[PDB]
Amino acid sequence: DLEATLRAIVHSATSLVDARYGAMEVHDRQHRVLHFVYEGIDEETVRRIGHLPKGLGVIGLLIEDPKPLRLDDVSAHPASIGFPPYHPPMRTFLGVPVRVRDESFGTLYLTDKTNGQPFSDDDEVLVQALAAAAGIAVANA
Amino acid sequence: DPDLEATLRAIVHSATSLVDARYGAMEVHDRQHRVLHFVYEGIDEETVRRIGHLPKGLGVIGLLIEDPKPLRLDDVSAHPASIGFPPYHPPMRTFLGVPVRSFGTLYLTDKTNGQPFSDDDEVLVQALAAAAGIAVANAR
Ligand code: HEM
Ligand code: HEM
Repeated sequence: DLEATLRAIVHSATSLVDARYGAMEVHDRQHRVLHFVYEGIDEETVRRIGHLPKGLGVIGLLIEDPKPLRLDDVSAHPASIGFPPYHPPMRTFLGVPVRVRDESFGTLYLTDKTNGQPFSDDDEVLVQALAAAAGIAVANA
Repeated sequence: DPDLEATLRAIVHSATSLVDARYGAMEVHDRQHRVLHFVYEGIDEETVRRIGHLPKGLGVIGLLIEDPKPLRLDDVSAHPASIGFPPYHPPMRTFLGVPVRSFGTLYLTDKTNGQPFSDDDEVLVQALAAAAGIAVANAR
């Protein structure tokens, strides 16, 4: 039920900022993954990847210190861990925390803006707003 | 609900800045149409004090509440449902309003280039309103 809500927010973000891929992870205070929702990857590829993210690399960075982050090439970030086998290669990156004041619960993130360009300042503002709505949904589950 | 309040203010702020509106507001109501939340941007405290009473959601805003559908207007005061601005309320012309869904209305006025709001503006603002709907629906 919560996941369907989170899935709508991802869908809205992905569509509005013209991203090829979008996802949201929600974690407990031990930073164990509770929910993982996404758009842009089909089921056969998901099976081939074979395991859910644990929130490492750049996502781990966002989980460690929740702050908006935009990168031209996520794989060049020093915190990058690299993609697992069969995971689509992704380059441009936009990530923002899913939170309320007292607490950060997760990360909403988008990759590979379909115009081949980096995500914009407006993209970031837009996704922060949708993330805030998601934060309310999570804090109230 | 501080958290909800903060989210609705961020959503109004994002809508207002993203479509370059001079003014932005959101009203939230129950099914009896009493005002639960009213959030706004672009008017200073001194002017708010002069206006005095909060909107009851009448005129064109009332229309959006009764029949929830996006509405873009070149001149809000020329709409036949228009009730007019109260004393000391800034006059406003161009208008973009969309239902928050329906729990309310997100609306913007006076795009700063003087032009009507665009199709893209409407799409952007309806998405933000949908987000506000989620925030409200998952409140308190
Ligand atoms: C569809 C939207 C998706 C996006 C935008 C996305 C994005 C990313 C990013 C940015 C990284 C970090 C790369 C780095 O730090 O070098 C990553 C890693 C990873 N991804 Fe995805 N991914 C998506 C889908 C998926 C899916 C569907 C799965 C599995 C079911 C998955 C599993 C993983 C795993 C296992 C890692 C390794 C790090 C970790 O375990 O957290 N991803 N992804
Ligand atoms: C800052 C963003 C604001 C916007 C975009 C906005 C927009 C509008 C518009 C377009 C109308 C005319 C409706 C019609 O003629 O049918 C209206 C009416 C009205 N406004 Fe505002 N307004 C804003 C702020 C405020 C504030 C701060 C107050 C009071 C403190 C206020 C109080 C009222 C009242 C009392 C009415 C008469 C109708 C009603 O009660 O709903 N407005 N508003």
